[PDB]
Amino acid sequence: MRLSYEALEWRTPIENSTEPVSLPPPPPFFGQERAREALELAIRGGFHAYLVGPPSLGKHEALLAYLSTQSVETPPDLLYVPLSERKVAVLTLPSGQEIHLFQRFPQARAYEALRRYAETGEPWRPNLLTSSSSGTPPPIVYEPYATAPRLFGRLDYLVWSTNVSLIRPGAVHRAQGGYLILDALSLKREGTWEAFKRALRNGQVEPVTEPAPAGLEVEPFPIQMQVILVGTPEAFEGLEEDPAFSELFRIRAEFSPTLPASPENCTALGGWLLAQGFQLTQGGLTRLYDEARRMAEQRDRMDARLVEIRALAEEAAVLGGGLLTAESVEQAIAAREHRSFLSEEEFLRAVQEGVIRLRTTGRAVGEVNSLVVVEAAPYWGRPARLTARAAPGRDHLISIDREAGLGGQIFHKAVLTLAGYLRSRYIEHGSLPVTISLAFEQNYVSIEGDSAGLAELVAALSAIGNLPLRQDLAVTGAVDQTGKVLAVGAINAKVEGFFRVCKALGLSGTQGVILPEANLANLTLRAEVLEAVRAGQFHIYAVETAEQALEILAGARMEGFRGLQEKIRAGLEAFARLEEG
Amino acid sequence: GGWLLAQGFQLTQGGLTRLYDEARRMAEQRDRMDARLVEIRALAEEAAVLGGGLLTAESVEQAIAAREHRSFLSEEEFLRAVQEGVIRLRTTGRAVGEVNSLVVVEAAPYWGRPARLTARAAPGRDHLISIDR
Amino acid sequence: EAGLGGQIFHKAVLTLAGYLRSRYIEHGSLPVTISLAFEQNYVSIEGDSAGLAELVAALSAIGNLPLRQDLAVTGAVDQTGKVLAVGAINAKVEGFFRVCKALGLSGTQGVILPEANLANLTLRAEVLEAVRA
Amino acid sequence: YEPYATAPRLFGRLDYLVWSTNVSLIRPGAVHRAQGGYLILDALSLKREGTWEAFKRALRNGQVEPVTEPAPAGLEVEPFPIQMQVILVGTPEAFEGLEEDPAFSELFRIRAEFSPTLPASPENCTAL
Ligand SMILES: *[B]([O])([O])[C]([C][C]([C])[C])[N]C(=O)[C]([C][C]([C])[C])[N]C(=O)[C]([C][C]([C])[C])[N]C(=O)O[C]C1=[C][C]=[C][C]=[C]1
Ligand SMILES: *[B]([O])([O])[C]([C][C]([C])[C])[N]C(=O)[C]([C][C]([C])[C])[N]C(=O)[C]([C][C]([C])[C])[N]C(=O)O[C]C1=[C][C]=[C][C]=[C]1
Repeated sequence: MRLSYEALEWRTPIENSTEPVSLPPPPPFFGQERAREALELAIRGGFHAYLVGPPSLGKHEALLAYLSTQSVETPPDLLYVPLSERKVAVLTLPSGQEIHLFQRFPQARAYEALRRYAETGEPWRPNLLTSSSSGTPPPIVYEPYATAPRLFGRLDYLVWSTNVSLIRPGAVHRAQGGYLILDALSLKREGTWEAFKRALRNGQVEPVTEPAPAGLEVEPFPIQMQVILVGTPEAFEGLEEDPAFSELFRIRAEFSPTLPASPENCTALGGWLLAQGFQLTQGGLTRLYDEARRMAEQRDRMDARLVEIRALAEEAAVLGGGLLTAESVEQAIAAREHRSFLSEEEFLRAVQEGVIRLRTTGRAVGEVNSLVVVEAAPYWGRPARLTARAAPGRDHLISIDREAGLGGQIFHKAVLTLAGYLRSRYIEHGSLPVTISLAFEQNYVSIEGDSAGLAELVAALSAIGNLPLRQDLAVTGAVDQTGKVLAVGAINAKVEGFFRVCKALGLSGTQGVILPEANLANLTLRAEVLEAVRAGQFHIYAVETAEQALEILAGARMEGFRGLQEKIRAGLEAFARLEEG
Repeated sequence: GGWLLAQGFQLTQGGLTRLYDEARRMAEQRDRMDARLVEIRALAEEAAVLGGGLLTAESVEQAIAAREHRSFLSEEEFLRAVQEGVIRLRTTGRAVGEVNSLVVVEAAPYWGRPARLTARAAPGRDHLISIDR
Repeated sequence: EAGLGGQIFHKAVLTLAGYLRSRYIEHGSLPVTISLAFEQNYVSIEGDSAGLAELVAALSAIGNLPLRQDLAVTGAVDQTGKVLAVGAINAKVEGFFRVCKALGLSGTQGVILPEANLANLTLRAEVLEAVRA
Repeated sequence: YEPYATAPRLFGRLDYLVWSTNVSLIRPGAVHRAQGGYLILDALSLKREGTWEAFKRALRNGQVEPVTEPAPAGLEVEPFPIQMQVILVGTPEAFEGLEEDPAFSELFRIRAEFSPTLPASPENCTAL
């Protein structure tokens, strides 16, 4: 099918573009149902939990604002008192009562043991770590740098003695009765994971010393706190492998990477941006909300990384003189593309130069513009010339790039899948009477993935049938063994990448891309491409099957003979007779 | 039951039975029951919260479904993709040389999924090709 | 085969075989084994810029066709036998010119190269003069 | 412009006057010298000197800690809000080590890339 400009347009209509936006701030966790509820369970329950999600989602700021709304019992007076002249204990009192100093501190049993100094002339002070007014909002402590001294506190040395009073508190102490938030990465990096389990599992909390001369034994004590860990899916694996982890950290609070694209979340993003201090106009909200849809390559979802959105917004603001407008956002996007365009501008020059040989008009046998992406941020796409050559052979399909060690495993798997199709689909001669060689003509680099399977197979079929294919249409799609075409990824980059090549060489009017029907909802194409489609200057075909892609390329149908199919048969028969006479 | 009570739980007969059955379930054994007292306790502490301090059949069934919810993101993404046609699967009809096999994905908690499997045959010299291998 | 060629070198060799096999089909499969060597090389060689020299050499061995040894060759080839741009062109050309000048110029010496690399020719004066002469 | 990115050179240092210390024994670091203005560093150097994480903590969290020796009593010194624009300089390759760190792109949003070559024009001959 042909996809009309109307089918392609996915942007949000804008009305009153300059109007200021006025909106109240969404609560912490909007569009994050699962993570909110996990976190709620963990709070009502006293459980430790972990916050997991990809980078730049704003997991931290949401957690902190969410904890600021919590309320609980004002935190006890918290302290170290001596038991010996070499020993110290952690104690809790009911609050504020330690401005004091039987006696009326009966909770402090042992400190006996300040008991008989002048039965000798045998010639100290109880220390406070924390105290406080209210359990609203609770202690929330966020130590992003998880070193031992920062977690467990420290012992300093006053010349060379020490006593309770020289003991400095650590995050763990500051968080008693409340929250300690840590980064998964940091505990890993700082090799503090085991020592921190011992603090949770066994009450073990040891202030750091220097490599002498006399230390202080300090007893375990019961730990009062809820700890939340934050990091990525990947940040966690190192941890999970430790059966202790799941035991200690029962509640997973997972963020989704994407949100439904709904009015409520557009509206929510609007208030969220306003609370952040932006001066936002309706046009500036719509473009940003659409870029979020675009960032997720999902017409119906919107990318959930609030921090990425904010960062782009801060760029648009500068370009709009402090005002966040539809134009300033469209310009801050185009400037980011400009800032990273050097490699592409070199490619286009080379192509224009004939240094990279590409065709974008005309026809040729056994050649096709496939589409690749180059694997560094921001993942530009480009056409890559693909050739297929056929000769009398013993059912051999040669992937040249694989054989030379450039193809990856998935690339290899696609090549095998297509050979499964060819061998099985054409059987009159018994085994296939041809050797077919496939190359990505100017490639010097590893290529990996299955998204060139459709280009490979039409190229094969063209070489077998001697069938000239349109070079003004590029191809992307995976295939299965039955020759159905399967969805692939990075589609916007692929299409926009052939459009740049065509525009650099000068548009014919007939250029386009063929792609899987399966990827219709991923098309969130940039304006210039959409306009060109609206103008009849560029075209998008979507298919379900390899043979559909072939009929568009060879400008003919598989049957209604004079079809393509009888010519493919006639090619195979000829290759069969050459293989035995 | 007595072990849970000594631990301080307020346990009802329905809350014992569901937990004892989850233990059977955890061991994938109708006739055996998983012996990890600590796992059982940890689940029970979740059910208790959901039952307001009381450990009931419902609170256990709900504390189980919530654990599945807390780890369902990857599955909810898979189902969306399948519904979308992004993963091509068939669940009605017939076809030659195709079958829904079943796999599990190897991270806790080990969700299972169907995975489309195709077999193609041609005139050949006794060759069976495992493409994934 | 002896482990001196790199991956891109190998890829060029395969590309040219793709061309040969496909371009000459009367006999079915190609009725020849063709061996190619870089006669005094002891070291890794890598890149596709010898594909054009390799293929004319193949064609000469097949046809028994004597080739001019006063012209050197550089260029890559694709499967259709088109010649493709390569790199370090000034060094290549000026390098055959030194060899020829050291052995004493015939008057007829030169280099064949891809048309695609015309804009890369920024040849040193002595080479330009010799062309002028 | 601190081309040698060691901790003491970035964050400054604490010296010890016999064995005590106090505010007045605290020496400034590049980061302090650059407040309100520009700090230029080499990508390679932060890599080489293993100072990348400590420098993120200075930007991300205000964390700026003057170096001590392996005792006996230190000084706690609070974070403070950082006033500066930092520019990093290096090669395409010098950056990859860094980019792999999702923190990098977050902290260092604006890529300023030089082209390797210029058009050959009269204006650039004249400019040269
Ligand atoms: B498809 O699955 O999307 C597709 C199939 C290919 C075209 C046969 N694969 C890709 O586009 C992959 C993308 C993925 C690995 C990020 N691209 C590559 O493997 C590319 C291919 C070349 C032709 C650009 N290889 C690559 O990125 O690796 C080497 C390299 C990376 C960055 C810069 C320079 C070289
Ligand atoms: B059967 O023996 O149970 C079965 C046979 C398979 C389907 C042919 N094997 C599995 O289900 C194994 C389970 C075991 C290794 C834990 N699963 C896998 O090997 C899976 C298979 C895919 C299709 C899900 N591979 C896998 O888990 O590895 C990669 C990976 C793991 C986790 C997340 C993402 C990728």
